[PDB]
Amino acid sequence: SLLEFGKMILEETGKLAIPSYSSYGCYCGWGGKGTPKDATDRCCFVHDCCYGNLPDCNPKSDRYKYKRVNGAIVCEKGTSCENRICECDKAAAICFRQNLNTYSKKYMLYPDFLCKGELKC
Ligand SMILES: CC1(C)Cc2c(-c3ccccc3)c(-c3ccc(Cl)cc3)c(CC(=O)O)n2C1
Repeated sequence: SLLEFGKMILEETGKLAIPSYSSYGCYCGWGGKGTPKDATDRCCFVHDCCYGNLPDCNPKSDRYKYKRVNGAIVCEKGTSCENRICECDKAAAICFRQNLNTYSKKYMLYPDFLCKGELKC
């Protein structure tokens, strides 16, 4: 759920999910349209697609367990949905960390009309 995801992001990047990643670019936030603005926005695009492969699950509210094994994120065994949700989030946290160097404040609170184009999962 958003509770585990936010904790994961904070630990990984040092940034608070809200408002660092909740209204960033075209995909980090509600829905998404157009072409991702940068690497960080691409992370959210892929994350959005990852959740999209889980029709019957509820990523926003289903809680999973995870632990750190010397920095590494390890998803604990739970329900099938919980395991898959955790893997989606873990990937996003790592992706955000790998692209922290290009994170740009000009993409915070990005205007909707500037999101134009198409990109399929
Ligand atoms: C789909 C959203 C646009 C709606 C939403 C909430 C949200 C919260 C409450 C009620 C409605 C929506 C939170 C969110 C919430 C709380 C924390 Cl601690 C972190 C992130 C996040 C960031 C994320 O995890 O992707 N989002 C993205």
